[PDB]
Amino acid sequence: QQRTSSLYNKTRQFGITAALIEILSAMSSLEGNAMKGVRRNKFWEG
Amino acid sequence: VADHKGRVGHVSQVIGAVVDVHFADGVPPVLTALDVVDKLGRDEPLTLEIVQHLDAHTGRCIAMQTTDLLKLKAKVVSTGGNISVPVGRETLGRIFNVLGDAIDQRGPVGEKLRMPIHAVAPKLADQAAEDAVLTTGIKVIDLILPYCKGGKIGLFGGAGVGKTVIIMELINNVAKGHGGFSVFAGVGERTREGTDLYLEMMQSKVIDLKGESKCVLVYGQMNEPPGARARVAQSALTMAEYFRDVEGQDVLLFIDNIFRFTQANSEVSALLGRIPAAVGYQPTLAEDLGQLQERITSTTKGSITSVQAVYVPADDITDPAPATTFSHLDATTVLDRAVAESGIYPAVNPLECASRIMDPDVISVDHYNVAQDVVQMLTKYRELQDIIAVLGIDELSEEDKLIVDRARKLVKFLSQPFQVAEVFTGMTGHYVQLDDTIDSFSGLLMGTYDQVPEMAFYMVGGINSVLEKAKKMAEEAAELEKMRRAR
Amino acid sequence: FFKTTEMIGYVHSIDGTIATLIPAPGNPGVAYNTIIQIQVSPTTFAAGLVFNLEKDGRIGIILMDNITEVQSGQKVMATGQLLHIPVGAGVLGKVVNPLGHEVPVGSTLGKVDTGAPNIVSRSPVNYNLLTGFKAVDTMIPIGRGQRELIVGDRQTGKTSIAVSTIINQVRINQQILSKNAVISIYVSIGQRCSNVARIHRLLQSYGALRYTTVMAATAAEPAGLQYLAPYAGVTMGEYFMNRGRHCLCVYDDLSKQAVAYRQISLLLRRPPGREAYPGDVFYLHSRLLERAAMLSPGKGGGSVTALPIVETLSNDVTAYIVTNVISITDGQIYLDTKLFTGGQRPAVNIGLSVSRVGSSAQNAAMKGVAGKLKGILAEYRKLAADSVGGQQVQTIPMIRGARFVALFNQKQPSYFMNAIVSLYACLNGYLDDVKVQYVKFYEYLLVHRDLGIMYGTAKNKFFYMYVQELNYLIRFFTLNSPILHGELEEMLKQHTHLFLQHYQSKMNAIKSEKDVKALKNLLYSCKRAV
Ligand SMILES: Nc1ncnc2c1ncn2[C@@H]1O[C@H](COP(=O)(O)OP(=O)(O)OP(=O)(O)O)[C@@H](O)[C@H]1O
Ligand SMILES: Nc1ncnc2c1ncn2[C@@H]1O[C@H](COP(=O)(O)OP(=O)(O)O)[C@@H](O)[C@H]1O
Ligand SMILES: [Mg+2]
Ligand SMILES: [Mg+2]
Repeated sequence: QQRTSSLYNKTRQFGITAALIEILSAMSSLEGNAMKGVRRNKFWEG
Repeated sequence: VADHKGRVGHVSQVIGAVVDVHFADGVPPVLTALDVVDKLGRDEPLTLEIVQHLDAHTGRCIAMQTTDLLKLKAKVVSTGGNISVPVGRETLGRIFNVLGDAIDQRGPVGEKLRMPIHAVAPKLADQAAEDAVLTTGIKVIDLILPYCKGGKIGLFGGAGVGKTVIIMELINNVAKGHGGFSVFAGVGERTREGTDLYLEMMQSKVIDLKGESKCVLVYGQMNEPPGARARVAQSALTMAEYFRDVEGQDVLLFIDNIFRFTQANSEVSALLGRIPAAVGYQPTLAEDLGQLQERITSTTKGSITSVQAVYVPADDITDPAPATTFSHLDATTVLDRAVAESGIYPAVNPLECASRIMDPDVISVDHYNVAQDVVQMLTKYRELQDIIAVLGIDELSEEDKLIVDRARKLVKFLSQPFQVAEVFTGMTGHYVQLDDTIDSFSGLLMGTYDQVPEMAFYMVGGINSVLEKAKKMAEEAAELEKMRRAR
Repeated sequence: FFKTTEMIGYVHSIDGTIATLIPAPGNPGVAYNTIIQIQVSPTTFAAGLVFNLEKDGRIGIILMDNITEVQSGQKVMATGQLLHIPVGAGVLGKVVNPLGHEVPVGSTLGKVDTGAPNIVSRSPVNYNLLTGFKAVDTMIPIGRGQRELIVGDRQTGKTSIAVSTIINQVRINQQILSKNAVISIYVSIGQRCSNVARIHRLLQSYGALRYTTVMAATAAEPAGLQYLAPYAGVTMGEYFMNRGRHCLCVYDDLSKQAVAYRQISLLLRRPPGREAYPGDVFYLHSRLLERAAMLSPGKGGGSVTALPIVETLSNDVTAYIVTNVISITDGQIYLDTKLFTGGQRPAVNIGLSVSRVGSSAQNAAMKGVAGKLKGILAEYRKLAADSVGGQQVQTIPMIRGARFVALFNQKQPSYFMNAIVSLYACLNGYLDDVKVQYVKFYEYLLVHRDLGIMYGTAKNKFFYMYVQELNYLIRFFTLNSPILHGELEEMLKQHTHLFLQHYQSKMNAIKSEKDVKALKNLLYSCKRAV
């Protein structure tokens, strides 16, 4: 029981971490593809 | 910008199955169908559906066919509205696709009206209360989780547990004699299964080519791109809604598999610039499924008896997609792989199924009492199995041995040979009447058949079949004894 | 219909139920978390909620209605005011939208986002709120102003308990003054329209719509509409709290609101957290549940009792949302699937259930009975835990624990007098000679019949179970009082004697093929009759 409980705790922590890392990796990939276009502002007026 | 019919646009981006179109006069409304008029040397026409507006001029769309040979700046012309699908009795006996084009090579179809595949679900005031038991001819379903006419049913299960076979049995038992019409929607499943279903329906005269048919088939399968698998269900549901409202008929709606709709949406979500949710489904998993489910309902005009097969990835019933579908059903049938591996078919787990009409007010008092007693006995047997594993059957009390014997007979008596699985089993199927099931289980619970051999309840029909099998077992055992006696 | 002030921008992008705007000429500003109207047509508007105010001037909007009519390039008007919904005694008995619109079925205004009462504005939870179930009212007391969590698995009775609690107040509100009447508010989140209709019919059957209002944000509605349902519900309930009255708010269920909020956040590009939920999910649920309080006597003495419902997958209470809700509410009512399938209904798992308020939320009589019932049940559980695979010993603690477990089985909520009298009878050993199978029949005869009057043996002057107005006398004077103790014991003794003499004697002599079935049917009917 002690060994299985330790494995259960370890597995849940790893699963949470892996899921969060996967989501953040997807978010970073989405952010990277985004490109900043030309700014249409009165640059001289400054 | 009211009438956008014929509005011209140009393809601005192509990444996988998602295409961006730029309109100089303004992007048409979302969910609008577009046709790629440019001649790109393609063997099939290309049609896009607007799903999002990036700005006042650009719109992100999803293609219904493969985007091969698609160039940038390709001319695109709006169709003036959403995707339309033919409706009416002229569609009976035919096979359609997501776009509503006949694919059975059986000549043109005479369509008098077409309806968009996207529609608003019925409101609260358009809800009808229909509490009537639906006899499927299956002992487990009729007893533990009876189905209700005009309600929603779900067949949750993994891969290879028997979801398709149960659907075929339900068709054979309910659709051949159904007063109204039927609509089968194949979503992201094997094409050979569709061919088998079509052949079976033609043999069973449900689809009478020379006469009058009473069912419609709409197929979007695995080979199709994700765009078609996310709208074939909408097309089939639109046909069912027309039959419900305009014809005022009672229609059956078989969907297999409803999980593929969610899977297709998740596949396309990544390219639409949406951050994945937990597990990796699209963030709009709940609302997308809810909008479709609310359309599958019985209103004051007609009734739809919907049977949906739900796929549970890797038998993980806690997965978000299976978990989100439970609240959208009136009767859930949960299949278990462990039951199937033990030779029990259908592999229904009665301790995980539920029915809304499992109330004394809707069903008879005897039916409710028998079902509750069966469930309680099965739960007690499951509890006692652990003690048996540790101590042993010999260590249990006589009060517990009787429960164990009765529970084993109940477990084997829930199995039934289907008329559609004769090749799998090699024996003729049975159709058990509702009253026969109740009487047989009531007798078994109180010990009227304590002396019957346990195996006499395995893969049989009513109680008469049990007695006949017991007699056959006794005869063969006597023959074996005689053979031993001579030796 | 929200009154608009001026145009703020134009619709730029649409992503399902999430839209973004761009500034109008002059870059006019819009107040954060305010209502905006999108001119989807010359005469129609689509409601929206401001959620983001980007630096460049773009505005993140959450569409609330008429989403199919929203297109890029449309004109957006701003109201400059928070969301206010109609509230008052004129909304009871109606199905209402989270935006305040009435939903057709077949007095003042209130902000949906308001701060909870401060520390000095609260009082200890002392007034009880009877759910009508012996198990809950005894082992998991609920007091007005408390936040009790109904956590369980699918198809375990989560909604049934809340609906019964709402219905249980109908018989009480009719008798006592409207000052102490409990006004219910059932919030349906992400459910089906059919379920809402069935619940409406069920409430109307018992005449609970007169004291109850239903707020439904069903499936096929935008996630934004489902995200505001609990807040609008509490706002409707907070109207009675700030006027010295008591309200009961039910959320069915917070599990779906979290999903809707996660969808809204992800579609608006906000940092996801554990299980993809944003970092504001705990704050959302806390500021929702913290608005349920028990005001001090200096502020009228009103209260709001919260009964959030949460669904666990495979009895996993380690989920992100489940843990957050458990850490906020004052106790929980855990429902076990095995108990539900085993026959125990309501399937309250007393072992995992807890009420942090304690006996303070119990009546004098109920507290007195529970003080000993809890110990008896604990001893019975301990003894049973050591006799799983062996013949049990029929000692007094077990002989009464079995009856107590048998009495907790019930379908409909029980009137206080009936439940307390039955618990007292079982506590003093009047059911020791009654078989566990006949406990329900014994209770039914005690409540709906009178053996003493039937056989012309009753000698009590006033204490009869058909006098339903003794409930308040029992509440004021505990059962262990000289005013009622003598006649209560006399009635219980006489009823037990007559039952054992007449009914159980015939039951033990049943030998036939039809009488056995008749007795079984009678016992099953009595199981769900009281
Ligand atoms: N105390 C009870 N006694 C008998 N039957 C009950 C009791 N409570 C609930 N039931 C029945 O159990 C079934 C499930 O109840 P309910 O609808 O409350 O479940 P739930 O927790 O809301 O599940 P869901 O996820 O479907 O909403 C229904 O058939 C209901 O009538
Ligand atoms: N009633 C049944 N009797 C015997 N075998 C069955 C039955 N139902 C399913 N099976 C088994 O499962 C196979 C069919 O699986 P199927 O119904 O397609 O499941 P799913 O669609 O859930 O993967 C059969 O070839 C057989 O091995
Ligand atoms: Mg299949
Ligand atoms: Mg519920």
